[PDB]
Amino acid sequence: AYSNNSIAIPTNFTISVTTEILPVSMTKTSVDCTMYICGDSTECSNLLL
Amino acid sequence: KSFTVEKGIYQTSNFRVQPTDSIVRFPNITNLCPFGEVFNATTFASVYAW
Ligand SMILES: *[C@@H]1O[C@H](CO)[C@@H](O)[C@H](O)[C@H]1NC(C)=O
Ligand SMILES: *[C@@H]1O[C@H](CO)[C@@H](O)[C@H](O)[C@H]1NC(C)=O
Ligand SMILES: *[C@@H]1O[C@H](CO)[C@@H](O)[C@H](O)[C@H]1NC(C)=O
Repeated sequence: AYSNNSIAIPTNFTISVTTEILPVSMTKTSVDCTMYICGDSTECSNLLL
Repeated sequence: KSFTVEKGIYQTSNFRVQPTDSIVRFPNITNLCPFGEVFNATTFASVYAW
């Protein structure tokens, strides 16, 4: 309800508490180069070389 | 893959426990297949009636 001589002033107030969730980190992982590809095989490790 | 390593903690792999024994386990069959009897037959077959 806009007017050029009218204003609205709040009388009361409410105190509200909100929640915000933010990821910070993820799991750390390691991979074995040889045991994933040529697991326990001298021939396959030689080929992978 | 370097002759010098810096300070820190490094993930190693394959701590070189290389096997040194080889074993074989086979069933108890001992008689030999009759390849000589199969190959020694007087007549084998016709190709259309193999
Ligand atoms: C704007 O204010 C004037 C007085 O200065 C008034 O006459 C006019 O009606 C007002 N405009 C509206 C849309 O009410
Ligand atoms: C503001 O709201 C509270 C909660 O309803 C009420 O107790 C209080 O009287 C209100 N204040 C005014 C000035 O209206
Ligand atoms: C076929 O069998 C007979 C008797 O068992 C033997 O005398 C002959 O030498 C055999 N043939 C061949 C090619 O071994």
